[PDB]
Amino acid sequence: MKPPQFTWAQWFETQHINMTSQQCTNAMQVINNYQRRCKNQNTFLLTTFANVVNVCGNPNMTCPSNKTRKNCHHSGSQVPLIHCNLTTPSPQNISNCRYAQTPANMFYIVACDNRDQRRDPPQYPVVPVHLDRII
Repeated sequence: MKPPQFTWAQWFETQHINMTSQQCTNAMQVINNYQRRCKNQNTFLLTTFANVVNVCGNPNMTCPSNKTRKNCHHSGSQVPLIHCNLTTPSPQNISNCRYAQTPANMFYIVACDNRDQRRDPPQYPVVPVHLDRII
């Protein structure tokens, strides 16, 4: 579920690339305030958006999440990341949700697609739209 003002690529960048704080509880407030609920888990890749776009250029592979999709690509190398896990759910006041954080170095598989014709910049014809899995 993504807010209407975001294209899938912009939402991917907001959820998985732009960690606004090195603390999960603070970083997650952005995502949660946009989604209007506390995400149970979320992974932030400590890499650049451009680096992910390059991964879209790697060979196509089956998405481990949706075995019916073939628009996934393997990162090739490990990247540092931070996984946030909800420790304190608060369905009445989402700004009070608290998260644990786990640093790691792993590979990732991303799904890519053609850019949003009207709203995504022409600079990147192919963009990441879903973080399918970290291995």
